[PDB]
Amino acid sequence: EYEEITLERGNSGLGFSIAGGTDNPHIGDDPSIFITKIIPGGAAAQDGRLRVNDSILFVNEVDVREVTHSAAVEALKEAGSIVRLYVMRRKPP
Amino acid sequence: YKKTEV
Repeated sequence: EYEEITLERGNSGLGFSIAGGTDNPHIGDDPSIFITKIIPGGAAAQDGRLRVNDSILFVNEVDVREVTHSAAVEALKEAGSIVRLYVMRRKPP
Repeated sequence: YKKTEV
């Protein structure tokens, strides 16, 4: 259950806000990098109109979710001008 | 936890 969303990344900052992974967890029951907020006027808000909770499965080709949140935030910015977001449904509140 | 802005 993974949705494929290509989004145009902003220059030095994107426009999303991630909750935590294995290092820093919102939940010790599923270490999966979540978006808890959309940054207003950024990449997420301009290019589409998703939900935050879209749980970053693969970004580009890097295997995130069960990572440090620092490896997924870095792989989100390391996408360049174009974030290729692939997002799995595990725990939707 | 801490939410990192991206």
